[PDB]
Amino acid sequence: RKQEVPLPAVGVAVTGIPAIERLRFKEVDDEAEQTLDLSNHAADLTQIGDDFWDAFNGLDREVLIQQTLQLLAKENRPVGLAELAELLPPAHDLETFAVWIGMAREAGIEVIDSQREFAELSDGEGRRWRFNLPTTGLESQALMDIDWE
Amino acid sequence: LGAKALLDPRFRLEFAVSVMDRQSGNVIESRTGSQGGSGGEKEIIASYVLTASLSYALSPAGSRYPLFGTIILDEAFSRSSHAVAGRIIAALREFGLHAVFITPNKEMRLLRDHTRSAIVVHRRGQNSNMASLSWEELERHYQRRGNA
Amino acid sequence: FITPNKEMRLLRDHTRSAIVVHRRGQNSNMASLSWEELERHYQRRGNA
Amino acid sequence: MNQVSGLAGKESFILTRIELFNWGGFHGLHQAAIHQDGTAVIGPTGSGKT
Amino acid sequence: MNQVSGLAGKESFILTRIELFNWGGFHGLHQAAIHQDGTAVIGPTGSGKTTLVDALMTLLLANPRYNLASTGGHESDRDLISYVRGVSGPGDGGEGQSHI
Repeated sequence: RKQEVPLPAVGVAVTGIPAIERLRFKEVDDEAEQTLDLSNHAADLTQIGDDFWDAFNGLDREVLIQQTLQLLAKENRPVGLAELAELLPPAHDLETFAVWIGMAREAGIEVIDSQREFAELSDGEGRRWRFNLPTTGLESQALMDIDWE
Repeated sequence: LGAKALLDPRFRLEFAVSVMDRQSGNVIESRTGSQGGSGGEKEIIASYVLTASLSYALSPAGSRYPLFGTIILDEAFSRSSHAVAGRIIAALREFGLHAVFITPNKEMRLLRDHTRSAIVVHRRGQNSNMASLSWEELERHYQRRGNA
Repeated sequence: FITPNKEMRLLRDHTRSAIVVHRRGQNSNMASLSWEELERHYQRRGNA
Repeated sequence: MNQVSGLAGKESFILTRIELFNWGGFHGLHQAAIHQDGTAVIGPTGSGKT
Repeated sequence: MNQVSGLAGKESFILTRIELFNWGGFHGLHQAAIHQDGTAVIGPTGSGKTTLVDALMTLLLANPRYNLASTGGHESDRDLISYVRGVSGPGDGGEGQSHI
């Protein structure tokens, strides 16, 4: 295969004219020594914003279930929303209130929202407040029968 | 995007924003600074932009107020910072838009701070059902001579 | 496991440990943590 | 914070109340008290909020 | 909740470590360890988390569906080149929108 064959030389480019000007050279004269780095890049761990930490403190509905079910077993009677407010004044206040309404709707015992009953509650740093609530029957058997997945 | 530019009048021209100083007309901000990952920072400026959209669209020509007063937001702030959402509500204050907000049982302390009522909804199987609630700040005192 | 900002609570409730990643300029840094170590860091944030 | 909503109404058509009757899963009549100082609507996944 | 540790460790290999340097949205040398019995990773939305997930997947395929955590199940704005160079064009948005 490597045998040459008699074929014409067409497009015969001359090339690589050996002119001394074509000489350039290695120039390590640029004797740099680039950055070595192995530092352990730990940093401040807490800077991240607030709502992140609010979720870091988000309410747990299961412990709230424990509290409310114990409260309703103790009461052994239907309990309206304001009554719950004074019975166990929550810190995650309207959170527990919305969850309580969801319970009453999940629990079946009568739920009504056509009236205004009020309760005053203090938050996690004591700063106190007032609320406006409907009445509804929260009771031990109802919530106990229902599960709170 | 070429087809969008050629056919869509909106694409014919980009849209920008800048924060001015009322007292001199000077420029302070002209572009975003955090636009990637899954976070966001633009929301304070974009809040006032969206308020402009709705207030102008709801306002008669040159009226200081939008004649239609109410705005709604589904999922409202389940994706926005506390301060960002407060600024959103404040921007709605600038044109007085009575703002309504929704959330999937989240955004607690923010909604407490900036609104005064909520309507609780729950679904027992096929049935959904409402309730009405509100929270009033104490006129007597938050707590006398303490943090408020 | 991976999670957005929300819903970490159950992870605390249902996992041994956590790593955390930072956003700091166009630069991020990590941290290997235990849950209560994270709570103590949050307490240090609150106190300072 | 909420003042310009109280001023509103006198300025523009603001919304404070809602009712339903057999809409979606809302069987019977259901009602909602939106406040003149802003309101929220809170519910879990697939509650009827949307 | 957390206590199904039984089968782990014995039969299979279990991922508890990472070593990093000048990767993706990170810079300089970093390290970490996973808890052998379950772990989570937390941080601000847009806290390099997706990129750190990529850092694993790059060792475990020919070609990953890059940036997949932040970009769900499709071709993404970020690739090996960007992570290697630290490019964050779409992110900064107003600094140089390449920030190499």
